[PDB]
Amino acid sequence: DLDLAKASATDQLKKAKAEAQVIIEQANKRRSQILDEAKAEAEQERTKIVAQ
Amino acid sequence: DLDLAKASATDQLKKAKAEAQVIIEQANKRRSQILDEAKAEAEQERTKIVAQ
Amino acid sequence: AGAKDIRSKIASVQNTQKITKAMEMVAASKMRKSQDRMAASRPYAETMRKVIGHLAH
Amino acid sequence: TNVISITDGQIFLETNLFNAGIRPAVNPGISVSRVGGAAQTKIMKKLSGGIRTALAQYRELAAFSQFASDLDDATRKQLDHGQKVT
Amino acid sequence: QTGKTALAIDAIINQRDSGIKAIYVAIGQKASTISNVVRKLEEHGALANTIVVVATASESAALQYLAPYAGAAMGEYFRDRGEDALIIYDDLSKQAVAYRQISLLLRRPPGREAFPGDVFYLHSRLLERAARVNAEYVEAFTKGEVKGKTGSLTALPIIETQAGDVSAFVPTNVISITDGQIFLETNLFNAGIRPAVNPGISVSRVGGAAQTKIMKKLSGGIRTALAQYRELAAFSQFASDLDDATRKQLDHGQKVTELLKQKQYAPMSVAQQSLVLFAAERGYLADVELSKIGSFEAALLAYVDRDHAPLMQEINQTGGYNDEIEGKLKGILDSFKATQSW
Amino acid sequence: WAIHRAAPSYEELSNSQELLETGIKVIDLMAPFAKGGKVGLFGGAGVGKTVNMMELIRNIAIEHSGYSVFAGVGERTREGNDFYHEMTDSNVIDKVSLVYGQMNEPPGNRLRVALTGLTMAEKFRDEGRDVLLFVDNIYRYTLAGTEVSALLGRMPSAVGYQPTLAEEMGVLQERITSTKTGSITSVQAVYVPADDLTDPSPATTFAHLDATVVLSRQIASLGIYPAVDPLDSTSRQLDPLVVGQEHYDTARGVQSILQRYQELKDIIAILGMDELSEEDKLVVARARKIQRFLSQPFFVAEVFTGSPGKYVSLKDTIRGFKGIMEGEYDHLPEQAFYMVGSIEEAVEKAKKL
Amino acid sequence: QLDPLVVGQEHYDTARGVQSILQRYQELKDIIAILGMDELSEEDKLVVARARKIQRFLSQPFFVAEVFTGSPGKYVSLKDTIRGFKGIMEGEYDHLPEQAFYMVGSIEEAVEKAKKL
Ligand SMILES: Nc1ncnc2c1ncn2[C@@H]1O[C@H](COP(=O)(O)OP(=O)(O)OP(=O)(O)O)[C@@H](O)[C@H]1O
Ligand SMILES: Nc1ncnc2c1ncn2[C@@H]1O[C@H](COP(=O)(O)OP(=O)(O)O)[C@@H](O)[C@H]1O
Ligand SMILES: [Mg+2]
Repeated sequence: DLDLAKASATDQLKKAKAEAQVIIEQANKRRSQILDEAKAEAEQERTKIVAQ
Repeated sequence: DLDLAKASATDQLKKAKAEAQVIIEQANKRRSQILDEAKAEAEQERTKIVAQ
Repeated sequence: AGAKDIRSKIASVQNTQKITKAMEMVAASKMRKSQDRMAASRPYAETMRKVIGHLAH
Repeated sequence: TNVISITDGQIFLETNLFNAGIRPAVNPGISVSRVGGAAQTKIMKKLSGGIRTALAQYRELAAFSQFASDLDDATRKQLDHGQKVT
Repeated sequence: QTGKTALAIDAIINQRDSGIKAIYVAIGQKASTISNVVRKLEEHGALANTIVVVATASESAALQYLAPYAGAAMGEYFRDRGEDALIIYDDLSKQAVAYRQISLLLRRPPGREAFPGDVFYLHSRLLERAARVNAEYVEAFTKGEVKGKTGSLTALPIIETQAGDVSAFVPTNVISITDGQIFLETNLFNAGIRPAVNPGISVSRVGGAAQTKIMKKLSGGIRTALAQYRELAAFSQFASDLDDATRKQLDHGQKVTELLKQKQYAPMSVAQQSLVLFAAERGYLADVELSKIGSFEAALLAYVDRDHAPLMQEINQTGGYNDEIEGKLKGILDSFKATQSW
Repeated sequence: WAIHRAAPSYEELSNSQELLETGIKVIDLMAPFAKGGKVGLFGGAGVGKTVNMMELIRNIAIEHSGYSVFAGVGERTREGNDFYHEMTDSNVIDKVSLVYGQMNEPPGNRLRVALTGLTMAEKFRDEGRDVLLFVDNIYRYTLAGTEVSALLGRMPSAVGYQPTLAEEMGVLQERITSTKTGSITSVQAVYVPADDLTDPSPATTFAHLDATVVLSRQIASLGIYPAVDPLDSTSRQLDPLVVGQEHYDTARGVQSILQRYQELKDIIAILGMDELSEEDKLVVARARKIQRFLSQPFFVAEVFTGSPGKYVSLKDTIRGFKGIMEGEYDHLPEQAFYMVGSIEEAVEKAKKL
Repeated sequence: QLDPLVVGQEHYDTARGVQSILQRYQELKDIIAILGMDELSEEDKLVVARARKIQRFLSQPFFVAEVFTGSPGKYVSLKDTIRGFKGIMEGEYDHLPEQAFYMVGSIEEAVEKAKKL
């Protein structure tokens, strides 16, 4: 009984660890995106201040 | 031993489904740490660029 | 030492390097032929072990 | 090196080729004409294209010559042609 | 194109808050590059603490030859008043070429590689002014207006060398004038190991006397372990003879080099550096993958920035290494390794 | 105007670091030009040097509003004649000025021709344009300065060069910059004596070059045009801090794929394709698609290919190589990418190929 | 001063033995560079192993280098060094690893360091 049971239960733990990297990968992606946005606004703000 | 083993296989099958979730839970927390530190560094950087 | 003999050494080592590249290519091809000759040696021993197994065991 | 800067090409004559009995000792791949096919007549322009590639392939497979070529075929045909044009 | 300038301006920028005045002398450089450097100094706010001296590649050779001597004369003002200053000479090889031009236009008989023999005397009298002076000199110079302080001028000359040849004339002249060298290798730089410092050649004759106690203790033999790891890797490429301790020596060296690379314009304080060195040599990078090393530090320096901040403020103030501080560091690395993820 | 001037002063230089959008996929990806930079063309004749020069002249005249100046320093009169005919029979001649110093002229002529070209480009800059200056060999400027210095009897230096070598190079190269009104970009052919990169002429020149384009006989043998080599061509504009992280990552990516492919192509040569894993076969496939997609048809090349020429914006090259690297477009064949244009044109080629 | 009459035969003979081995190792470096060590003769491998041990045993910690090495310094008497080199050349230490000879004052310290690996 532990045959199908251990294989299918351990496989889903391997999946959950793989998916844990997926979650953390997306967080670092959005951190990059958030960084671009903040930097672009800061430089745009500087552009307007200098023109004024 | 069939009744012990069928229960013990179910106990095991239960256990991996739980532990998969607590990994995925912890990963979503770690994401939330990474993104909040992304918001903090995003603001810290902007305060430099305006002084420039 | 002396640039005219150094240039002679360079040409000698360059010629040596081409020939070793040729020997690498040949050794790979001979490995292939000798591993085909290897597979053909299996069936004789495998069936002889089955006959010995039949009598012995 | 001055006159190689001035001219349109060179015919480069090698003494090891001369000693080997390649005579005239023209050394291909380091002798070249920057005018090229425009100088030739149509027939020579048509036929000479193969010789240049054939001799270059002979230079690559010259390393396999002295050490034996018994371990390859298609190359043994490319080598055989390359030596016969040489 | 090995990061010589990047390393020198990142040194300038890190003195932005350390109270050391900075001077940057650009000899024979491109004016576009010089304006971009000045704009990067201003972008980081270091510019208010620097003097910049310019002689572009377009200008007469005499202006280039006298360019570094002019820069030295400004640096000596701070030294003689008992302050500290740092001076960068952006290419002393370009000064020597300019002096060679002027010297040969005056028909002076050339020597090795066509430089005059005066070319040692040229770079000698320049660099030998970068000095530290005792308080009796500062008092006697300033007629007693400053008591008990000691001034210094710190110099980082740059030499560009052809194909990495450390045995050419002008490189060997300056190696014989300075107190050491940092040798930057293009093979490391092209492999992405940046800054591309080659141990075994690089040295500081002054020695640890320049380090803080904590940095002196935590660094120790890390230099010679890296030099040996690079030599072992050379023979290990050639044959297979792996005897476990070789395997662990290779893993440790590969993790240390992956830990020593660093980004441009991202300086890190002595508290951060001492944690990184502590984590490397107390073995904590065991169980950590090479592809995880950069993540491991970024998480660790955020962890210590978040919670155990007061120690950081202590180690940055006085670079003191105690058993109390070692215990706190041990608890921080034990808890991080056990409790956090990267 | 007089040919002799000082370079722009410190306050005149542009307070920014713009790129030039050449329109060529290999160049704009792998070796981007700073506006007002110096580029070295490190290839021998046989490889398309002049057609590449004519394509840049066309794109900067049409797709910008720039003019070009060509300075033939120490050129063979024959090649000077038939470069003029190849430009006149390709309609680019109305958008370039030609100054020729033929080798049969005394040394003083050849030295000063380089400055005559530069002063004409300075006029077009002062009108506010962005300008291309082509120097047909920078080595022949160096050697003209040596010969004149020897005639004047000054003591030689280094490997027998003039004592003023670094100054005379600096006097030329520092006038070629981006100012606040316009810019001069330069593309300079380089010859390396004895194949020696340590010789003072190469060593002095490489201090001034920003980008470096290598042209290959092998890539031409593949039929891939333009025949730029992606692994030896480089630019010091490839950093995130100036070019941004998407472009940097993409250029680093295709370099890694092409390098790995070269190693795999040696393994295939000694041991055939049976040694490759699925990962290796995917790498080899994408590398062949990337190699195909670096080809392009020029408006100058229509005489041969007959295909209409294409100008490709930098965004479209970044989209294309991002796509091929991350395994999109794996489902359409490699010959769809060859000589096509944009990646959007590659798939539309594929649909009936 | 390196004469049998001035320094005695045992010193002279040990110094010429060290030079003879180290020169022979230089003669082997070109074949080692091209082909590596496995194509050497079976006693040429022994020469290379002794020469590398001799090269490392010439190294020594200095009392003025504690600012650099940090290792304590060493003073080695003449009698003690010639005994060490003679013993390596006779091969009584041919079972220690190379690293054991690096930066050690006397042969004793090499066998002690080999106990610490
Ligand atoms: N820490 C780093 N990481 C990655 N790249 C770097 C780093 N530091 C410098 N570089 C890169 O090195 C290149 C050359 O920088 P830099 O000009 O300082 O080097 P250099 O050897 O001083 O050049 P030059 O010799 O022209 O003066 C630039 O692309 C720069 O971005
Ligand atoms: N895009 C292209 N399409 C077709 N042929 C090309 C292309 N680029 C270069 N060639 C060919 O390359 C060869 C050499 O070009 P060319 O400009 O004459 O080089 P060079 O002038 O340096 O000898 C010519 O046959 C030319 O047709
Ligand atoms: Mg620099």
